[PDB]
Amino acid sequence: TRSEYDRGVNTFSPEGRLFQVEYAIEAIKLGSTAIGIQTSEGVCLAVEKRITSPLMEPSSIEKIVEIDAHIGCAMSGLIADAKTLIDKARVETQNHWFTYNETMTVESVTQAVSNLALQFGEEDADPGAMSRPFGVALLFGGVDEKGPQLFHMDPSGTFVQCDARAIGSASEGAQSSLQEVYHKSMTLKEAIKSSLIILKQVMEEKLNATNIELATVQPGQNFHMFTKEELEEVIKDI
Amino acid sequence: ERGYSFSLTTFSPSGKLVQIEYALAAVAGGAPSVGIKAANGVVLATEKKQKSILYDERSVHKVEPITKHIGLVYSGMGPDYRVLVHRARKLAQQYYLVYQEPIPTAQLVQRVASVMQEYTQSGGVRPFGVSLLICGWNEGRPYLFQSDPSGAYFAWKATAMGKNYVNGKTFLEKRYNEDLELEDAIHTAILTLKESFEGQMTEDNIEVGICNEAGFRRLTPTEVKDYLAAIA
Amino acid sequence: IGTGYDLSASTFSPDGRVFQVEYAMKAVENSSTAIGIRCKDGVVFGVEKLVLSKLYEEGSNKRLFNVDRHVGMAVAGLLADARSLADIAREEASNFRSNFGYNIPLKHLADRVAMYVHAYTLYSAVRPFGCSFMLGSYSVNDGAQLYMIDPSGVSYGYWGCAIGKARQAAKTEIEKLQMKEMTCRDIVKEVAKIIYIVHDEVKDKAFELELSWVGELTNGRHEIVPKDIREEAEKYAKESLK
Amino acid sequence: RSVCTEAGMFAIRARRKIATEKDFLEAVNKVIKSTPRYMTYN
Amino acid sequence: SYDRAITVFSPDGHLFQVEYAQEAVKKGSTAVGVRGRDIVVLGVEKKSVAKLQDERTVRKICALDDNVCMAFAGLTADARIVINRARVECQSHRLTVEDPVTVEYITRYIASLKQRYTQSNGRRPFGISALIVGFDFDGTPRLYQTDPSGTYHAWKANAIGRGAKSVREFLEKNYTDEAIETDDLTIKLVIKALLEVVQSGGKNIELAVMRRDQSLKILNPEEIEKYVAEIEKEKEENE
Amino acid sequence: SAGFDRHITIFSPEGRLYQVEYAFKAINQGGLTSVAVRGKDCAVIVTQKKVPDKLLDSSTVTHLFKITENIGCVMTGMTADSRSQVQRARYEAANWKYKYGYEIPVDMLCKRIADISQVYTQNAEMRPLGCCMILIGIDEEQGPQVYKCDPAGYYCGFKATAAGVKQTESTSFLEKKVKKKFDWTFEQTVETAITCLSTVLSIDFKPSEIEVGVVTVENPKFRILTEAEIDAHLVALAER
Amino acid sequence: RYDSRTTIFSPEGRLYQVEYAMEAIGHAGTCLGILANDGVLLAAERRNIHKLLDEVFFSEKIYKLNEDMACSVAGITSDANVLTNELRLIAQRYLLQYQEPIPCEQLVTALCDIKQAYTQFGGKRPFGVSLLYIGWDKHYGFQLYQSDPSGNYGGWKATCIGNNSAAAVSMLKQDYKEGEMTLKSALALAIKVLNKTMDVSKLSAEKVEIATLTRENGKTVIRVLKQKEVEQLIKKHEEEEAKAEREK
Amino acid sequence: FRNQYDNDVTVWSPQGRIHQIEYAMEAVKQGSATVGLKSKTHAVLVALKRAQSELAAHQKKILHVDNHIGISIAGLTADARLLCNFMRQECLDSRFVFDRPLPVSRLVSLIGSKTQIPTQRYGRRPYGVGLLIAGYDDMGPHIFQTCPSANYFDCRAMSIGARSQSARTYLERHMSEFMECNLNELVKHGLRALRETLPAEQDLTTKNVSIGIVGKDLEFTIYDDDDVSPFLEGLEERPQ
Amino acid sequence: DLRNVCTEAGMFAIRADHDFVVQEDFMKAVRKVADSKK
Amino acid sequence: VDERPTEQYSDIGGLDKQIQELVEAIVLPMNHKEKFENLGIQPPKGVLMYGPPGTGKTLLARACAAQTKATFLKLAGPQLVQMFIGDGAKLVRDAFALAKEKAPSIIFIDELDAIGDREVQRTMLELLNQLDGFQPNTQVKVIAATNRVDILDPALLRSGRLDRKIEFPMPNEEARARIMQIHSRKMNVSPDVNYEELARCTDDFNGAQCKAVCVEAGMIALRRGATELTHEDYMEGILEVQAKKKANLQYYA
Ligand SMILES: Nc1ncnc2c1ncn2[C@@H]1O[C@H](COP(=O)(O)OP(=O)(O)O)[C@@H](O)[C@H]1O
Repeated sequence: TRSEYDRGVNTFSPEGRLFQVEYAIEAIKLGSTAIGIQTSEGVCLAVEKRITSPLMEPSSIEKIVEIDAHIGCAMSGLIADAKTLIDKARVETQNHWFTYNETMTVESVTQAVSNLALQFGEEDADPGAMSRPFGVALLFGGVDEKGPQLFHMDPSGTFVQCDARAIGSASEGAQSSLQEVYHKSMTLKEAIKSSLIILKQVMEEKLNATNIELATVQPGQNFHMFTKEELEEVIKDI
Repeated sequence: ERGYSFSLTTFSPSGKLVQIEYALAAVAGGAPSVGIKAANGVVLATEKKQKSILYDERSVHKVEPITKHIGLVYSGMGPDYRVLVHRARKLAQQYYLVYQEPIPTAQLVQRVASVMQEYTQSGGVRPFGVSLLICGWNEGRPYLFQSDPSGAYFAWKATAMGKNYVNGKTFLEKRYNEDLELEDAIHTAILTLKESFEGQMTEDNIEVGICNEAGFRRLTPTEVKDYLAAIA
Repeated sequence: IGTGYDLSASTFSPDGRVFQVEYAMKAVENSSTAIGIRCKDGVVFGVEKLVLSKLYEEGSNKRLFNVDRHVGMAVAGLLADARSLADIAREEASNFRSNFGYNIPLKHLADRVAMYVHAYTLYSAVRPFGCSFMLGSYSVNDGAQLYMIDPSGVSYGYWGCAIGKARQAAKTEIEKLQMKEMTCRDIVKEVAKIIYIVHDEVKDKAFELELSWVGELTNGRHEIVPKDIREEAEKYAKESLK
Repeated sequence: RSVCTEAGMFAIRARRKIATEKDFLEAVNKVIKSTPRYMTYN
Repeated sequence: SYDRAITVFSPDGHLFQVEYAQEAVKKGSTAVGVRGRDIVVLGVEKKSVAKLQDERTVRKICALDDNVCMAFAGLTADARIVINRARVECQSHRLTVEDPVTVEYITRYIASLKQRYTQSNGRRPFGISALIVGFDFDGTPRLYQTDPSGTYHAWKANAIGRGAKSVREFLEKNYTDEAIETDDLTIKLVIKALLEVVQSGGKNIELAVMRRDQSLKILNPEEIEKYVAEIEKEKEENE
Repeated sequence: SAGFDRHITIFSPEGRLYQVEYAFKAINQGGLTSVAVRGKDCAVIVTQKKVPDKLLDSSTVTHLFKITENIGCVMTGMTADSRSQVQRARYEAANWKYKYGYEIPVDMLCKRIADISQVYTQNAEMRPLGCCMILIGIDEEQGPQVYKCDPAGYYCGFKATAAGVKQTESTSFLEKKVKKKFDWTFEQTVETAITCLSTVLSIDFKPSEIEVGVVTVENPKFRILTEAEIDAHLVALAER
Repeated sequence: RYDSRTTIFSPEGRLYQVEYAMEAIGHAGTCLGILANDGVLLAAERRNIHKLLDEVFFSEKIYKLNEDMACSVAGITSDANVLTNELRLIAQRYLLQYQEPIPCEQLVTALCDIKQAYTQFGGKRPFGVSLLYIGWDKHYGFQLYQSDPSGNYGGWKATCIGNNSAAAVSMLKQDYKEGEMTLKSALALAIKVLNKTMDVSKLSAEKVEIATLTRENGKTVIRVLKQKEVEQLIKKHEEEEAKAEREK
Repeated sequence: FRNQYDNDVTVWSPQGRIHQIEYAMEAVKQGSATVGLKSKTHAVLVALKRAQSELAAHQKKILHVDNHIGISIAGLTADARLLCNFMRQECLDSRFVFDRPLPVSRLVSLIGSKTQIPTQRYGRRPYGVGLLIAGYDDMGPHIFQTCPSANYFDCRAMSIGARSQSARTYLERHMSEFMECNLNELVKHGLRALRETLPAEQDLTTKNVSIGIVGKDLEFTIYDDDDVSPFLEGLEERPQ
Repeated sequence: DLRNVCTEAGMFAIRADHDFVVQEDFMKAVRKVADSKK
Repeated sequence: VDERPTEQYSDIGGLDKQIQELVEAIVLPMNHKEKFENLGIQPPKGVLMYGPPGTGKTLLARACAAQTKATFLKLAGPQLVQMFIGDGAKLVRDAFALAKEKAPSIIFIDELDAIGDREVQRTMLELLNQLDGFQPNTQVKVIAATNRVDILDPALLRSGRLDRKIEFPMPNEEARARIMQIHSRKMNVSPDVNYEELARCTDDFNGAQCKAVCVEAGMIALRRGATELTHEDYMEGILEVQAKKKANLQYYA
């Protein structure tokens, strides 16, 4: 009888598992696949658009968003929950830039975002906050003093440094592929080719301009989201 | 229908709140009380019968004055009636303080009905299990009102709630006349108590209070005994 | 069995009893045994502390707190509940000192802490403190008192009492002991031997004995039994238990 | 196995001797599941 | 179970209360909005008043500000509340920054308000869907759709309410670049989309049009018959 | 029919609050019994004492307390609830003394504590303090008063009252005594109370199992009957 | 099921507590209002006059809110009183803030916003009260609005709410000549509606509660029909009915 | 269901247990293993890093809260991180107001007081995190194990997490030496315990282990794959 | 409970192997029965 | 019936006091019923035990049935709560009735049972008024094992019905060792193993858990490649037991 421990986040199972947090974890599997890879030359983020209607404006679907010029984001989960998470991430980045007048590292960014998360079971929610776990998984990538850096954020608030992490409806298959196709000194161009290969292999529909949003961050340039023509150039090779 | 008889903030699919009706049922199980509006004044009566004559009847009173001209009587719980008395006294004194004028009984009934209904707003607090009878005299006119646990308030020429309220109401509608006099009003109220009193009302077994142009006064036991002897 | 009425501490039973308090009673009864005895010029305390693993340091989970400089603290039940109760009692004693300017009488401190633990009994959003604790003190102008306060919130004065799984056994074994005459010296040995007999070796073994006292022998100050007195008490326990 | 059978039937429906991936997609859309997941999740 | 709790995830990771609130929009009335090169239009299906209801206060299309309009579907009272809050926020934003509110900002505010109304117990989600239309002060045609879940999306021509799927397919099959070349072509498109579901024509149809910053006038009941007459003339022209 | 006995704030059909009666039974759950009797100018309260073992300090197991210097109190039921109730009563009495500048009458003190209990029984945020209360005292122009308060918030004046497990039988015996219409001098009030307890328990108690408190007009201070005086009273009764 | 606190959504999307608040109005007394060319009126049924009600009152169902405002109530008495007090409060607040009598639309929207807030959130039972606001303004002359426990409202020229409200409104719409009714014709129509909708062969003036709002000489006057006036009106209608039946 | 007594920490089982507290206790058995040892003048924290996948970095289990006191977490990440922030704030407050390090005993006492509140009152879920606490103060090193039941133990060593019983038995067996070790010997015993809880097919690699050491003159420093290389260079081979 | 007291006294009689009962036997029997009652 | 239960008290271990009580409560009065009627009192018509699940309550019942060669009936406790209204004087009476002709007999109640909610009331009314209507010579006895002491009916826990009460405690440490030993005498286990260490590693383990320990230890002794003569297998078995599945659960630090 798991049902009594199902209701509510403040209930411990006989196995000690947080079942509602587990359900928030599984709610990621309803989001479109997002793939991020860590390379010495930078980090690339590739996502699946899952366009409902050809009439929809593609720019509205924000799988990849800019937290700061030096950092990038990729998302998989509830759009609303993410939007709040992204706004908090940007606000905290600007708070760091105000107080310390420096570009805050992506590890500290994911630390602060996780601080906003994992707060569902807290009494500080009296003014108003989330009484349920956030149901969106975050893929943070960027460049900092430690070179390029990629971090994946767990809806429970856990973050880990991942050389190549895939989140979304197809986390298992894309992660299994990245397990054997990833290599440490892999160049940024071949990394982006590998990411697009995995996305093509795992996508439900065929690969085109409107099925993927691509982002890249390298130590030289700032956050760059691949425009249409750049997408065509990178997708003709594959 | 059972799942909707447990909360005060959920509507039954067919009708309305059931906890209000259950509080009204608690009211109906209380000590019988009657109130009669005469031409010149108003009288209200209730029975103080309780076992164990050890009980000091003078200690508590079921008929209390709100101000110099307003009196009230309940039929139901005692402690809820006491709380209602305190609240009504507070409202009357607040009205007096702001307007520097004795509070008209109609406004008092509206305010006390609002007070009782404010306990029916939300769950976790129960409605008062007490129905009030408000007697008053102002503007050359005697007033008689009944306040409900639901917050509904209405006027009454002559009514009787509590235990055996239906027979009391039938007797009153068979006896009450608009041209009644105060003394005959008290006689009718005492007889209405008597017909279901079960135990030969004494001077202290019943408690009555009268209100007229000379304000509201709870009758002393001597006058109650005199009226009982006159009725016999 | 009281099903349907024991889910909260603000709901009575058809018999008219709050079952949450009785379950806290049972929790205390399923815990270690601690005893205390009030001598002519002070009180002494004894605890059967079970070392659950040899890995724990000696003195781990100190069960004999000191609420005030002159007030003892012997507890049984849940160690976390006991620590919270000791902390709130310390806060109460500090507030009494700050407001009234003198040491809190043991009867008044017991009354206040019992009031608090009762206040944690009659709500529904909180749970009764599942631990029974002892209170002991010695004042030159007041005397020596001993108080046992259980999760029920009751605070009775005991000549010398015990709490734990060996409640009744320690009651019988302490009854034959005559109590009112001697001082701490001729009562620490008795406390040690009573604790050593009530403890069962075949099941629930590996326990260590710790004692504390307050009195004029330590200038009305609660403190642990000194090492020399502790070891001579242990030797008396060994020779008496044969 | 029912999904594979339905993919075969879908291929038969278009009178094609070879079943395509689209036929398997439609078969799994029919058997499995016997806007809500596309407008709030993404 | 997992359905009667707003902030409880189902085992398959669904907030079923939010989805039920979303589905409550489908029980409303059809409302389609199309944006063109210089015009944005709001076509809704107007319920036929029986004999006594005043159409003046059955407002389905309401203007949040001089540069934004919106049509809702799903719950009149919740709609009224969100409309009042949206205009209050538009005025407050113009107070804070002195420039007129862009369609994106007001849409984001509405979505955030509905979201914050669907993140705690004791707060029923706003069971309406909104079609935000208008022009930014730079003069760009933007249309937005807000979901009861608290999310928003950019649509070139979307439909909400009952039968919104059929109107969606109609727009998919009929939204072309040349179909919005002139204002009359956009009007023809939106009227055809409406008649796809409300086939009677004439009445049961309300249109509001927005050209470049003119303080939109809803098409009064004197040219809607004229516009549907032109639609029928074209309809017999091509067939 | 049933199932409405779970929440204090829930009205059952036929308008019956079960939880209040459940608290009333929790009063008897204490296992003790007390009686109070009032004379022309005296008021005596006496309660039974049960001591499981000599291990307890008999001086701290008292069941009757002192609210103010001239108002006494005795209670039965859950003893922790009783101590909380006397603490609240002392608070209320001193606060009344502060606010109005004169000693709290017994009737008003009982009224206010019953109002507190009613507020507890009206909202579902409390357990309604399942312990009975009996107060005694002297008021000018009225004489002695004996007042009883219950968890329901009901308070009344009593010429003679009781509480505990033997409520009904003690009340019947007190009825039999009161219907004889006798003056009830101080010694005879104490005698009648002790006889009530003895007959209702059929124990013929030793003098060490009872505590007595009396208030008289000549001694308005609530005096707790010490061991010597209770010994005198009850041994004289035994011989008388 | 999904019949718990009002802040719940049925899978089909229905707000069942709000629906029950809707259907609860059918238990209330029947009240109707009709819009005439040069006046408006509110006709209400006194469902509870047993033998001994003092009738110390101006109107139970009809409640005056402002020198230009009047409305009839239909629902639980407590929610009725609370809503009427809030109506007076908001009307006087608007008068204080703007130094102008509050428009009917604005006041009705304020009350309906309050009612929606009572079903939008908080775990509070919605006001089971339906209202019929009567008033005049410079903006739209004479207006009639019918409220709703759900927090909705509508502008009507003829509307009946209470028991047998469906049949009453059906026959009313069958027998309403818009734009060509004076106060007298509206009164006769209201009397006929109350006759056909109440469970009495010959309804008495006591069971009928009628208040008329009319703007004349710069100011709007709200008056309830006196006992003699309402008796004359009902007797005129019964002789009209007698003439109709003898002619047939 | 007879297990309706495990839904919140505010209900007792009829056997006198808080089943939800026990579930919180067992929750930390789901975390990875971690052991700690202490010498005369040095306390060590060695934890078994776990990775979600071999393609991502290992989860950090040793957290630095102050120069003299450091902790190791084993349980839910959220509660462990919240407790870490609370300890950091408490230590900073101590350094600000008293200019002295918080004694480890006082810090663990405050930890227990803080995590007892969820145990007692409805609302916050009990902190389901087992913590190994190691620091320095006047009376030398200490290692403290904070159980999720708001109970803590002063221990010479302890192992919390998955398959911790084997490590506990290893420490019981080698008890007689821990006190008299230097840095290398105690680190070696800790690594052997972590190898004991590790299964046969796995071994303590540089990425799999993390070391935290505090001492009299050496501040609490966390060691990683390159930093644990010298500590593993002297390691003996697994006794397989 | 009283018949239980008697039967338990009879049972106590054969724990110490008597063919009869004693007064202390009745005391300990009623003690055990009272504890079972609690 | 399972008439041959094949026990000799060498199967039950760590319950010496318990089996002594069982013997003195059932079979000692059975053979000295004469000394009972000399006292003028009736023999105990039914024993009772209680304890955590898997502590050997059924094994001791089977052992008593073996040493007394008495017919065994394994009446279930949770099964009887269902089967509609009728599992009172239709199955319980059926269980008792025809057992009395092949009557060296010991009928056996098992896991506690509930000792809307009216069917269990009827079940226990049938129990009390059928067990109380017992046999004079008491040639058939009842043993009424349960699982907890929380729920007790005084009408059953009184004299006659269920007065003889035996507590089954959790095996402490050496009882754990004894259980391990007993469940490992049929495997060719070398003296190289150390049962005492396994016993001190069996904290919280209760009875049948140790049997599962032995079984799993043998299973992996096969898994190691049929490597007989091993104690490391006992160690790993102590680690896995019921918790053999290893969660691999994320969001745990
Ligand atoms: N002391 C013991 N010695 C040997 N085996 C035991 C012991 N206790 C329990 N067992 C094992 O546990 C099982 C019996 O469990 P038991 O407690 O009788 O069942 P239940 O709890 O379902 O009534 C048997 O397989 C038996 O071998």
